[PDB]
Amino acid sequence: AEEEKRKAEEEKRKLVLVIVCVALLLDNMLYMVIVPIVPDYIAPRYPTESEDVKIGVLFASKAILQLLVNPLSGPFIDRMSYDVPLLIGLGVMFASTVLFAFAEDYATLFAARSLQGLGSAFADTSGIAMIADKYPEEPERSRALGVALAFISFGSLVAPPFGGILYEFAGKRVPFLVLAAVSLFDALLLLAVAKPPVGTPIHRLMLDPYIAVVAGALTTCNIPLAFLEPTIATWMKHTMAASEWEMGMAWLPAFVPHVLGVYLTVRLAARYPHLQWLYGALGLAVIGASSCIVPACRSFAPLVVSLCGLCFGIALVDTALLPTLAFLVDVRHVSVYGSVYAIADISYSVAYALGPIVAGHIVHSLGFEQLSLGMGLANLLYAPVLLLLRNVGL
Ligand SMILES: CCS(=O)(=O)c1cccnc1-c1nc2cc(C(F)(F)F)cnc2n1C
Repeated sequence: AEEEKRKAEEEKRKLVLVIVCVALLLDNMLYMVIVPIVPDYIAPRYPTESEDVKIGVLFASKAILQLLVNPLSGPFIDRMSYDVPLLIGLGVMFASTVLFAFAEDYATLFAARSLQGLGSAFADTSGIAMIADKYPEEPERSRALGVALAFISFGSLVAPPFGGILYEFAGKRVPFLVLAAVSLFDALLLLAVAKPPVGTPIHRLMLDPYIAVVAGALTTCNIPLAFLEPTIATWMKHTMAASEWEMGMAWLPAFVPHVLGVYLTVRLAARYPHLQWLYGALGLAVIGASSCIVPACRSFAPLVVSLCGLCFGIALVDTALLPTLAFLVDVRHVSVYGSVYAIADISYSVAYALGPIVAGHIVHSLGFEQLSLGMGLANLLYAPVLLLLRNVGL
């Protein structure tokens, strides 16, 4: 009897995990392959440039619009379900992707990136929130958030070089239309599978110092990849004259230590459940080590190992603090997971919204090693700030 319904429920819950993680994979593929495509119109590819604030405000339009939406879309995920705002996010992401494949101007690209911001808020917060919801127990919550962040890192690291070599071979019409078709197939498959209490407000999560220090951790761990992603792809030619094939391929061996860091902290959170603050702090420590060591890496292979240490550190901090964030709102607040991952994406959003607007300007004014040592100083001075979470078992 009951074994059949239980294995069917675990089957459908694993299917929802796979469909949500593939949704996050394809969505981050969108956000990180439109970046080498945008400067080619407005007048072996590598994503970013460092010039033209008018284009940089387009690159940060996604992050500033999710920064403006998900404080209002946090309680939207709390009031309604998770599957309906995930469908709203994937629907506006389909509309965004066919708006990329539809036109080529500045205003339409700005509108498509803004719709990617709206879909980032809705779809990304709903996806991470229902991965936290459908895995209430802690060693499966950490492992499912690990698979989530592993496919997020897949779509954000190994997807931009192949998206670039599809833009150089096929173009922009056919790849974005078929990727929007695969995204609508994923959304309709989650409609076929999923079939879609009072909640705490978003103000009261900021008054919780534990949620506030995890939000500061996510801001300060995202801020090195925030300021270094529009910047390294012009520091290459200034430093060591990196080839264009070895240009956007620099984040491509940074996925393997990301998934090794994810696996390492899933192991060290299933073995040590109430010691995730130490792996968040150690993640921030190796973040500050990598950001301190990047301008010392004047050859290509040490730059690759420094950026893979950077993705290793963001993997440790994200996979050791996003289960801590849901566990923390579970044991200290009501057990609704939308607002607290809206706070997580607020941290993500303020990082990637201050990145492409003023990052290139403060590199052109101060320098590159000054910015890198500033962020490494921030992370070496913020890794002993995660010590406040030592009483999460108490
Ligand atoms: C090194 C981390 S990464 O995955 O490889 C990555 C690489 C390049 C650009 N961005 C990301 C990236 N980091 C995220 C963290 C979160 C969350 F806060 F939820 F943990 C959500 N989305 C993320 N994305 C898309």
